[PDB]
Amino acid sequence: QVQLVQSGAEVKKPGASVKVSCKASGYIFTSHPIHWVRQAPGQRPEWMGWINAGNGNTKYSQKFQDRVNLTRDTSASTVFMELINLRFEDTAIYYCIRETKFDPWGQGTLVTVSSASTKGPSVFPLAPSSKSTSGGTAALGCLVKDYFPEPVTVSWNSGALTSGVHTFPAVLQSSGLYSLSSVVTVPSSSLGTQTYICNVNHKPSNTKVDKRVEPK
Amino acid sequence: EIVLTQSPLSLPVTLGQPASISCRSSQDLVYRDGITYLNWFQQRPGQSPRRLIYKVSNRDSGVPDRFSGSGSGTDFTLRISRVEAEDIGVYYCMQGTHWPITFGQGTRLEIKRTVAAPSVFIFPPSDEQLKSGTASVVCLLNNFYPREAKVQWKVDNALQSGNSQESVTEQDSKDSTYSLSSTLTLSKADYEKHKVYACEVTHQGLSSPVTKSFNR
Repeated sequence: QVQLVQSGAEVKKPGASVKVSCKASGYIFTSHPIHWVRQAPGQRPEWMGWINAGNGNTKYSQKFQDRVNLTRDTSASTVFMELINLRFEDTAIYYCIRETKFDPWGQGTLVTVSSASTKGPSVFPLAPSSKSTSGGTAALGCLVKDYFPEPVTVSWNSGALTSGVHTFPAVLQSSGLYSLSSVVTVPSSSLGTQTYICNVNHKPSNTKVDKRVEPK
Repeated sequence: EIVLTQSPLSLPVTLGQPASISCRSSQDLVYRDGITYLNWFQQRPGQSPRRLIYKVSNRDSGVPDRFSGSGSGTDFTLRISRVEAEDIGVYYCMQGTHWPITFGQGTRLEIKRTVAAPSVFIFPPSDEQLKSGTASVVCLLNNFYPREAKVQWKVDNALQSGNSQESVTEQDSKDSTYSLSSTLTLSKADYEKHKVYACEVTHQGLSSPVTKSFNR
């Protein structure tokens, strides 16, 4: 019920601006103020600002004054975070939090400040065979190659398949592009009966792919 | 401005054994009835943080008895009676005495369990990728402990070095294991000048190395 849903990841060029959404549901929006906290890679989470969802009154951090704009859409029960003059240190995961009992935190929005071109991923099957089978268990997956920037959300059989699933953290390549693999342990008996699909979503690039991984 | 500092920054703790995390401030305690506004958060893998302790020692709703909070003025503690496998994550102390709201760096709590040897599986390149001119060979290591493992790639008896990318998942909450992916990346040209492709795996759980190979 009580949840805060954030917008998707954005790649932005230096100097530019980012606007992040945060929709409230399972309570009255105006009733509770929102808080914004970012976490830059390997840094402390940093508090950016506060907003009263009721009357729109704000309070910023000295670091974020005159760079951050906290607005609203009360009919939409959405609160906004606008950050201008994007510097390289602003590449962080941004969180919106309801004030009372500091719960719930939103899922976060990864913002990547880079000059590089956005690249959608190419999805390849990690197909099962005898060489990837141990005692009536076959391994299979997807290889989500060369994408920019992070993140890439991966799922199986439209999130109905969870057991055995290992989605690996991404790795930056020589080409400054990312790779990822998602694997799943299934019984060898299901290959040829159950379809295994892996649903890859890369929102900065607006790429969504469903890849049938079959034995060969 | 109020700088919070968490003493063990990484903490490997055995199942059933006790754990502690420290937080050093610059005197938390508002004028109002001597309430110290120190809170503890838990960020579990693939999840946004969740507040455990509030007001130094007060457990949030649904928090187990094993979690304890202590402290006065500048030195605070988070103590875990006996660690459970679901306790894997990063822990942040946060103060809300004076604005700006400030946080600790984080403390990654690892778990120590018994040795489990990994299941090895090897994936030959997909023909779809081979049509795009490149060949990736993936070697999967599944549900092992400890995290420490060694994957050697041997192309036609030549030991590869540098042209591989390993990636380890976060520790499992359910069984405290790890899964690792190793990707050896060749070009369709280099990939077709050879025949034998093998990944040799070495780990504490193994009495001898596990080699898993294939021919084209």
